Amino acid sequence: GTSKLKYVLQDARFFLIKSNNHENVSLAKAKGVWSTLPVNEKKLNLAFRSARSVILIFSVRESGKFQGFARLSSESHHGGSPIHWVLPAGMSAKMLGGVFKIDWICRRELPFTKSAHLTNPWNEHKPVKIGRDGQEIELECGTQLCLLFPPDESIDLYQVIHKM
Repeated sequence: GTSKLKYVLQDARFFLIKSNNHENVSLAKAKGVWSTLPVNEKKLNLAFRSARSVILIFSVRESGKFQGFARLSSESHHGGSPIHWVLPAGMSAKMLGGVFKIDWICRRELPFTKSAHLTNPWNEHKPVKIGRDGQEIELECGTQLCLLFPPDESIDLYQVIHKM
Protein backbone atom coordinates (compact mmCIF):
# COMPACT_ATOMS: atom_id res chain seq x y z
CA GLY A 1 0.00 0.00 0.00
CA THR A 2 0.86 3.70 0.13
CA SER A 3 -0.37 4.58 3.65
CA LYS A 4 2.94 4.21 5.48
CA LEU A 5 4.66 6.10 2.65
CA LYS A 6 2.21 8.99 3.03
CA TYR A 7 2.89 8.95 6.77
CA VAL A 8 6.65 9.24 6.23
CA LEU A 9 6.12 12.13 3.77
CA GLN A 10 3.80 14.01 6.13
CA ASP A 11 5.25 17.49 6.77
CA ALA A 12 8.52 16.42 5.15
CA ARG A 13 11.03 18.60 3.35
CA PHE A 14 12.32 17.60 -0.08
CA PHE A 15 15.60 18.33 -1.90
CA LEU A 16 16.67 17.49 -5.44
CA ILE A 17 20.08 15.79 -5.61
CA LYS A 18 21.85 15.89 -8.98
CA SER A 19 24.70 13.41 -9.37
CA ASN A 20 27.19 13.70 -12.21
CA ASN A 21 27.38 9.91 -12.59
CA HIS A 22 25.57 6.64 -11.88
CA GLU A 23 28.38 5.05 -9.89
CA ASN A 24 27.93 7.39 -6.94
CA VAL A 25 24.18 6.77 -6.78
CA SER A 26 24.80 3.02 -6.92
CA LEU A 27 27.26 3.34 -4.05
CA ALA A 28 24.70 5.41 -2.11
CA LYS A 29 22.09 2.67 -2.65
CA ALA A 30 24.51 -0.03 -1.45
CA LYS A 31 25.94 1.74 1.60
CA GLY A 32 23.14 4.10 2.66
CA VAL A 33 25.27 7.27 2.50
CA TRP A 34 25.42 10.51 0.55
CA SER A 35 27.85 13.42 0.32
CA THR A 36 27.34 16.81 -1.32
CA LEU A 37 29.19 20.12 -1.73
CA PRO A 38 29.61 22.32 1.39
CA VAL A 39 26.86 24.81 0.42
CA ASN A 40 24.29 22.01 0.19
CA GLU A 41 25.75 20.19 3.19
CA LYS A 42 24.95 23.20 5.39
CA LYS A 43 21.39 23.42 4.03
CA LEU A 44 20.70 19.72 4.65
CA ASN A 45 22.07 19.89 8.21
CA LEU A 46 19.70 22.79 8.97
CA ALA A 47 16.77 20.96 7.41
CA PHE A 48 17.46 17.73 9.32
CA ARG A 49 16.93 19.55 12.61
CA SER A 50 13.84 21.38 11.31
CA ALA A 51 11.62 18.61 9.93
CA ARG A 52 10.28 15.18 10.85
CA SER A 53 11.63 13.82 7.52
CA VAL A 54 14.10 15.24 5.01
CA ILE A 55 13.77 13.47 1.65
CA LEU A 56 16.50 13.46 -1.03
CA ILE A 57 15.24 12.77 -4.57
CA PHE A 58 18.10 11.61 -6.80
CA SER A 59 18.68 12.26 -10.50
CA VAL A 60 21.80 11.33 -12.48
CA ARG A 61 22.67 14.07 -14.97
CA GLU A 62 21.73 13.21 -18.58
CA SER A 63 19.79 10.11 -17.52
CA GLY A 64 16.36 11.68 -18.09
CA LYS A 65 15.16 9.99 -14.90
CA PHE A 66 15.08 10.09 -11.15
CA GLN A 67 16.78 7.03 -9.60
CA GLY A 68 14.90 6.92 -6.29
CA PHE A 69 14.46 8.75 -3.00
CA ALA A 70 15.71 8.38 0.57
CA ARG A 71 15.29 9.94 4.00
CA LEU A 72 18.15 11.50 5.95
CA SER A 73 18.80 9.56 9.13
CA SER A 74 21.64 11.80 10.39
CA GLU A 75 23.43 15.10 9.98
CA SER A 76 26.75 14.97 8.14
CA HIS A 77 29.71 13.39 9.92
CA HIS A 78 33.43 13.22 9.15
CA GLY A 79 36.06 10.64 9.95
CA GLY A 80 34.78 7.37 8.49
CA SER A 81 36.47 5.23 5.88
CA PRO A 82 36.82 7.38 2.73
CA ILE A 83 33.87 6.51 0.50
CA HIS A 84 35.15 5.72 -3.00
CA TRP A 85 33.15 8.37 -4.82
CA VAL A 86 33.99 8.87 -8.49
CA LEU A 87 34.91 12.51 -8.60
CA PRO A 88 33.86 14.88 -11.41
CA ALA A 89 36.54 16.80 -13.26
CA GLY A 90 37.89 19.53 -11.01
CA MET A 91 36.10 17.85 -8.09
CA SER A 92 38.19 17.11 -5.00
CA ALA A 93 37.63 14.57 -2.23
CA LYS A 94 37.65 17.14 0.58
CA MET A 95 34.65 18.82 -1.07
CA LEU A 96 32.67 15.58 -0.58
CA GLY A 97 33.94 15.19 2.98
CA GLY A 98 30.72 15.22 5.01
CA VAL A 99 28.81 11.92 4.97
CA PHE A 100 25.08 11.73 5.68
CA LYS A 101 23.40 8.46 6.56
CA ILE A 102 20.23 7.78 4.53
CA ASP A 103 17.45 5.16 4.48
CA TRP A 104 16.15 4.42 1.03
CA ILE A 105 12.39 4.66 0.57
CA CYS A 106 12.36 3.78 -3.14
CA ARG A 107 15.25 2.45 -5.25
CA ARG A 108 13.18 2.34 -8.47
CA GLU A 109 13.50 4.80 -11.34
CA LEU A 110 10.96 7.37 -12.54
CA PRO A 111 11.32 8.91 -16.03
CA PHE A 112 11.05 12.69 -16.30
CA THR A 113 8.20 12.20 -18.78
CA LYS A 114 6.01 11.03 -15.87
CA SER A 115 6.58 14.18 -13.77
CA ALA A 116 5.89 16.74 -16.50
CA HIS A 117 2.67 17.86 -14.75
CA LEU A 118 4.48 18.83 -11.51
CA THR A 119 6.02 22.30 -11.09
CA ASN A 120 8.11 23.53 -8.16
CA PRO A 121 7.10 26.90 -6.64
CA TRP A 122 10.59 27.28 -5.18
CA ASN A 123 12.13 27.18 -8.68
CA GLU A 124 9.88 29.65 -10.52
CA HIS A 125 7.26 26.93 -11.21
CA LYS A 126 9.59 25.18 -13.60
CA PRO A 127 9.01 21.43 -14.03
CA VAL A 128 10.29 19.65 -10.95
CA LYS A 129 12.97 17.81 -12.96
CA ILE A 130 14.63 21.22 -13.48
CA GLY A 131 16.92 22.37 -10.72
CA ARG A 132 20.46 22.53 -9.45
CA ASP A 133 21.87 20.06 -6.96
CA GLY A 134 20.30 20.91 -3.62
CA GLN A 135 17.21 22.73 -4.93
CA GLU A 136 14.40 22.52 -2.37
CA ILE A 137 11.06 21.18 -3.63
CA GLU A 138 7.90 22.60 -2.03
CA LEU A 139 5.87 20.15 0.12
CA GLU A 140 2.93 19.47 -2.20
CA CYS A 141 5.04 19.07 -5.35
CA GLY A 142 7.56 16.86 -3.53
CA THR A 143 4.83 14.68 -2.05
CA GLN A 144 3.20 14.18 -5.43
CA LEU A 145 6.56 13.45 -7.08
CA CYS A 146 7.37 10.77 -4.51
CA LEU A 147 3.93 9.19 -4.94
CA LEU A 148 4.57 8.84 -8.70
CA PHE A 149 7.46 6.41 -8.24
CA PRO A 150 6.68 2.72 -8.69
CA PRO A 151 6.25 0.99 -5.34
CA ASP A 152 9.45 -0.60 -3.99
CA GLU A 153 8.19 -3.80 -2.38
CA SER A 154 11.70 -4.69 -1.18
CA ILE A 155 11.52 -1.90 1.45
CA ASP A 156 9.60 -2.06 4.75
CA LEU A 157 8.85 1.45 6.03
CA TYR A 158 8.19 0.21 9.58
CA GLN A 159 11.82 0.89 10.45
CA VAL A 160 11.98 4.51 9.20
CA ILE A 161 8.70 5.38 10.89
CA HIS A 162 10.48 4.39 14.11
CA LYS A 163 13.51 6.58 13.34
CA MET A 164 11.07 9.50 13.36
